[PDB]
Amino acid sequence: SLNLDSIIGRLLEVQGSRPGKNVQLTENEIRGLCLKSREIFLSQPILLELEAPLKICGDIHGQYYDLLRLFEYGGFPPESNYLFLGDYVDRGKQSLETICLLLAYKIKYPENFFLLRGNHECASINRIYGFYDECKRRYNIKLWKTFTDCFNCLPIAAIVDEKIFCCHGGLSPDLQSMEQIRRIMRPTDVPDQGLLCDLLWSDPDKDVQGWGENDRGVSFTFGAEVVAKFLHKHDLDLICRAHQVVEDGYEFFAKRQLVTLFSAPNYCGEFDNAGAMMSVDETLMCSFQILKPA
Ligand SMILES: CO[C@@H]([C@H](O)CC(=O)[C@@H](C)[C@@H](O)CC[C@@H](C)[C@@H]1O[C@]2(CC[C@@H](C)[C@H](CC[C@H](C)C(C)=O)O2)CC[C@@H]1C)[C@H](OC(=O)C[C@@H](O)/C(C(=O)O)=C(\C)C(=O)O)C(C)C
Ligand SMILES: [Cl-]
Ligand SMILES: [Mn+2]
Ligand SMILES: [Mn+2]
Ligand code: NA
Repeated sequence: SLNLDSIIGRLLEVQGSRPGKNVQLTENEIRGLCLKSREIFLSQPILLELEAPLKICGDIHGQYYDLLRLFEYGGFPPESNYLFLGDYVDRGKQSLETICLLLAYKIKYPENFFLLRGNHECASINRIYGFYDECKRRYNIKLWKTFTDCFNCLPIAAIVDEKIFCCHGGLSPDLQSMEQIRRIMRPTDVPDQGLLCDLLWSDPDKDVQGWGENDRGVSFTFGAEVVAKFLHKHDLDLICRAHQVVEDGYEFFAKRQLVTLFSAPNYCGEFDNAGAMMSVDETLMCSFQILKPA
């Protein structure tokens, strides 16, 4: 019923247009993308087990033309495998185009293209920070709820070749075993506290020893020894996460045991940050492709 290639073609047609040109799919098409992608997300584990090589991207926040640039630089799917770390919607001008292209690629290439849940893939949050408004304006609120129902099924973490632990936010003081992640049932909203919350919301902090209060009003901060201890315990080499705007598009932490990726340059039109995508080669060596600030 869904003609994905037509949908993808229309989404990609605006490459080279005046940045800001909309792609307006039909309501029925977007419903289809939500429903089919939801089924795929539920059919795959909540803790993904992935293989290198792959490209890893952080926050997009509706910067659709920047998403197109990342694909231009990195290779359009399936030329490279992709893992996105969440925060597809809110803040930017073109969340709808952003999420529809991502969902279309998930349906087309479900074993080579992966999306994790960010703290913005949550009705409570995207009600406030732009996506609800974008949906109401360009479609209707019933379609917004369709998006929500899909977001509630996204996986929440990935491990690349048993060595790179990936999530949107960060560690949790409740995370003792990986089985705890695997046990989480879907669909689910993001709770106000606990493991799932923390994976989507926590931040590393150079000035915290152990676990600290998070100025976001949700979850915690964690220090370098929390990272060191976690990697040692679980025989991991790297934590890869997103969630925080960083000036270079990527930023290492805890003697390079953690990296933050943020893929939306000139974030919100308010920052002068680069956006970065991390290229992980066959041996897990990391390099970067970067959208420099304007
Ligand atoms: C100013 O506060 C920070 C951010 O700008 C804004 C945020 O982090 C917000 C998303 C966050 O504070 C909103 C939380 C708020 C909705 C919550 O609201 C409550 C009440 C309403 C309820 C529906 C909600 C449910 C929370 C629960 C976890 C769910 C279901 O999501 O809980 C209570 C607890 C909490 C205050 C700021 O963070 C940054 O600057 C990082 C940057 O990357 C960023 C970002 O949001 O990540 C920016 C610049 C941005 O876009 O604001 C940092 C200095 C602490
Ligand atoms: Cl610490
Ligand atoms: Mn986030
Ligand atoms: Mn974000
Ligand atoms: Na791909």
